[PDB]
Amino acid sequence: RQWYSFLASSLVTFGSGLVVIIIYRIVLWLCGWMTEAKDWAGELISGQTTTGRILVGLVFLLSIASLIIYFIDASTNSSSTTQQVDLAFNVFFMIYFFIRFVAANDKLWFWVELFSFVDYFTIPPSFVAIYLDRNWLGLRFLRALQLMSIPDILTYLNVLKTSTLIRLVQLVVSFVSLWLTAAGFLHLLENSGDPFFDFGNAQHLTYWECLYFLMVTMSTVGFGDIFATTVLGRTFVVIFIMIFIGLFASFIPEIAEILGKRQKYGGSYKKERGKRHVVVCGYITFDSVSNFLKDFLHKDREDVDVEIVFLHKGLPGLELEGLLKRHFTQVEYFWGSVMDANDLERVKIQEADACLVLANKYCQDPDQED
Amino acid sequence: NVLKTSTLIRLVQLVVSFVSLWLTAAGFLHLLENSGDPFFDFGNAQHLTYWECLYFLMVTMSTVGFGDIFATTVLGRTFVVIFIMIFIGLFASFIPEIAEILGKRQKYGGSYKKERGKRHVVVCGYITFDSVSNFLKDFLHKDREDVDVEIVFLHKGLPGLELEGLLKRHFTQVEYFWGSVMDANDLERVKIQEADACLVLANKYCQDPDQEDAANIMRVISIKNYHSDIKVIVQLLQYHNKAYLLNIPSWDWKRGDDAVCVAELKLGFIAQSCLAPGFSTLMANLFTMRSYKPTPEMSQWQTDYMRGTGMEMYTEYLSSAFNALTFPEAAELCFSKLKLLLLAIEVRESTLAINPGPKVKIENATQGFFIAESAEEVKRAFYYCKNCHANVSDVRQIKKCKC
Ligand SMILES: [Ca+2]
Ligand SMILES: [K+]
Ligand SMILES: [K+]
Ligand SMILES: [K+]
Ligand SMILES: [K+]
Ligand SMILES: [K+]
Ligand SMILES: [Mg+2]
Ligand SMILES: [Mg+2]
Repeated sequence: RQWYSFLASSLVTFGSGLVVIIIYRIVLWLCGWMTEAKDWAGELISGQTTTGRILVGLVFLLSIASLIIYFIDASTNSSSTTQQVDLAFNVFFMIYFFIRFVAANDKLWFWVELFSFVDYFTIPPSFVAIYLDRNWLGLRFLRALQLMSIPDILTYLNVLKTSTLIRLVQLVVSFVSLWLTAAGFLHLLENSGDPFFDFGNAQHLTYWECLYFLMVTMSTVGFGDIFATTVLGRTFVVIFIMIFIGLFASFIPEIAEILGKRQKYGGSYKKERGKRHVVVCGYITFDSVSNFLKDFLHKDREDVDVEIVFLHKGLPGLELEGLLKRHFTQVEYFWGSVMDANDLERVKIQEADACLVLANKYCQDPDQED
Repeated sequence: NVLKTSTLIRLVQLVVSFVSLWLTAAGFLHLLENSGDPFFDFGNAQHLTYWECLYFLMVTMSTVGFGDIFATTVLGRTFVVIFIMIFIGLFASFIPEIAEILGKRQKYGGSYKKERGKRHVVVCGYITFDSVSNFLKDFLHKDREDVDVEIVFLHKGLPGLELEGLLKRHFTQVEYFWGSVMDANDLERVKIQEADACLVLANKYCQDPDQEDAANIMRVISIKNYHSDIKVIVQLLQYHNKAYLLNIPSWDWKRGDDAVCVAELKLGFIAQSCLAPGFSTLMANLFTMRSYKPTPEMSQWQTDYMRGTGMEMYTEYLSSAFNALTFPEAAELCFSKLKLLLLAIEVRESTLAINPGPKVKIENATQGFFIAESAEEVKRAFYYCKNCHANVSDVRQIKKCKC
């Protein structure tokens, strides 16, 4: 029954501000403190002031609290605790919306920025909810998109130090925020039912069934234990298929690539209480190591407990990794180079018995090798 | 003539080919399933809508295959088999090529919107996370006096993620644009008609320094062809290439056009250590912004050295209290009272005099050159009171209330 009142509250608040901006632009086309305010608000939202650094943290955390209130409203079922706290958070988001409005260079491109729509589709409906005594579930899920600010927060802080960690956190949080958002959108359409059929054609899916069904479809598994049946939910599933198969099929391999590109022979040589060790470096390969070890560890030598510690800037090939495992009790291998003082400390070379520097006897040029 | 470029041609071909084949195949399945099969006297049939067929073809060509809808006539099933063999290839090749074309778009296009009374500096040439971070931490350093200068990077490339993070940390005072100083349209975008200066950074670690110098000389030629009177500061790797830009028709050191020749400077700092051992270190530390900051792990010789590294070169107007002192008296005053080391003065055309003898007086409004920990420390020499208002010499108390 009442849904159009909540929807109208977002459309009139969007449209009226857009009209005011167009009128103001045409008036000043035909016919200082504000720059200090712009740059102050800019330093706030950029996290350059301490008050900014906070405000940004509070906007993030309260957006998560608002999202969790939406999950509770979606897993359940104006005098209620949930409508009260989510209204309080909406008032806080409205203050932050004005701070971005001040900070922005162009008011028109600001009034069409993505988070301005998240605000239009949430603050006005949250006022209407208490006014009409009706906790409408509505577009509130869109707050999940505020998760997508995490790479900016972790960049306004110096914590996200490397290009691969930046790319990793961007991929994961982009995926999760879009998946949570699209699940809320399908949940709205299927539980609404279609307007062309007077909302009679509808399904009572939970949010969690929609979240599962979107994972099952974007992976292209498509069990069909759950499926959309409204014409809006089916046209949404068609649009979702054209977009999110591309996302899943590109994101999951790039996550697997970043998680695969990790040093497996990092860490440090733990010097045993009374044993000697020899560091070995330079040309380290299955051919050099096998010929070295079969002479060094040969049974015709007297029995002496010397550990061999290979140090090399590379991953072992599978043949060498097998050979290292056959000598596990007396041979150890570390990623690194004798050119770094940190790697020399790892191999514990202060208290090695000797260091052996092996040469590539079959290099293209012996002076570069020497 | 509207579809102007090869990628827009390919884009519109892919989209409309896909949509027309998908709409056509949906009509074909709708005919077969609602017809029913002729072998069974049309008794085996389904009353699908066209829209259910259009949906079912999308659900099958994407390989999702819910099976909420499926074909049941032998003709509709053999059509679905033929459709699967053809359209899986189309979907799996078209959707990535659409995503590629939509991805290959300039993200740092657009134009510098010149704020009403702020200055800006254009920066170009070798722009990378390594060059930009080292540049910005000296340019925006807190030991300099507070001035609102915007930095506008112009470069023919997309920022790496490290540089894009650095640009976002300086969002209030640093902006970046895709483009080259070789294009008059890009020079207009960066608004270089009303920039304060243009800085042309060099790749000091290029495979060949003459190709790098030739590129940077062409950039100055381009910048000054667009507007002669912009101050250009350029980094050069070789001294003999400096002759080429001295011969540009519109290059003028009297406007402050300036070629920072890395080889000229490097070897002259080294020559100075041949005359006064270690002076290369004294003088090189003096020309980058650093602030002292002890640590408990630091040995006492390192604390002395590091306290010295915290000082750099500054310029200020000497206060009226210095007028008609000899230079030695002004230097004694600055040191013994103000804790400031006065090296030199710009004598009124004008000429720079370093440690001049008793024969020169300080004029009115003389620029002096100082060594100090920060610009805000040197401002004591400008605020320095009449002797009546600065007898106490607890130097933090020197301030603009001199009268
Ligand atoms: Ca300093
Ligand atoms: K599949
Ligand atoms: K499937
Ligand atoms: K399936
Ligand atoms: K199925
Ligand atoms: K099924
Ligand atoms: Mg061991
Ligand atoms: Mg600006």
